[PDB]
Amino acid sequence: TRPNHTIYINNLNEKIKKDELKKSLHAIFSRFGQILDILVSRSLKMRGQAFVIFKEVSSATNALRSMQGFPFYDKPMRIQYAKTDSDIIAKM
RNA sequence: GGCCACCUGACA
RNA sequence: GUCCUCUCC
RNA sequence: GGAGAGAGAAGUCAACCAGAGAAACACACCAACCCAUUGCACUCCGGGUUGGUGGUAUAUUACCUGGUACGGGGGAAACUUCGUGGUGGCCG
Ligand SMILES: [Ca+2]
Ligand SMILES: [Ca+2]
Ligand SMILES: [Ca+2]
Ligand SMILES: [Ca+2]
Ligand SMILES: [Ca+2]
Ligand SMILES: [Ca+2]
Ligand SMILES: [Ca+2]
Ligand SMILES: [Ca+2]
Ligand SMILES: [Ca+2]
Ligand SMILES: [Ca+2]
Ligand SMILES: [Ca+2]
Ligand SMILES: [Ca+2]
Ligand SMILES: [Ca+2]
Repeated sequence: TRPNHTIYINNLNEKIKKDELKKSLHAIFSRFGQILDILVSRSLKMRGQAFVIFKEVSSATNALRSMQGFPFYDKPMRIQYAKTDSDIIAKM
């Protein structure tokens, strides 16, 4: 897929509560660059997933390459660039 | 007088 | 206290 | 969204009005398990089981206290006590 500011992440342990997953995710990714926001929803269609929006595309790349299959809550993280831009980035 | 169904009516 | 419709704001 | 109206589900109730007045059911939210989901979103939001919490339900049907229209006693009388849906069927 085409590199993007946001990285789509799935195959995350579904049992983890929303705020906690969101905090861990931030910690693990901060090192790659500033993070404008992190979307996480536990709804039927969105659970097990999360988009992490980076201020700089380059950051999304390193993070993607660096954390592919990383052990997170006992499940290897699957990461890809987001198909389209997230509002925040588009409306900018 | 109970008990089940239904009927009508009250409540909503 | 749900749900449907109608009117009005 | 909010304010009325109508009809109405579930559920409680039974002449009737008034005062007190729960429960039941419906709906909402929370938690814990279980089932399902590998899902690319940016308007929240899958199902199920237990338990819990909530509402101008601050409601009203039981119950209670007053009387009311009929019926039962007693009393000359004043009055004082008792009983109050329709149909079929089943349990003495
Ligand atoms: Ca920060
Ligand atoms: Ca309304
Ligand atoms: Ca009914
Ligand atoms: Ca019933
Ligand atoms: Ca009252
Ligand atoms: Ca009450
Ligand atoms: Ca499974
Ligand atoms: Ca599939
Ligand atoms: Ca959109
Ligand atoms: Ca949603
Ligand atoms: Ca939520
Ligand atoms: Ca319940
Ligand atoms: Ca209740």
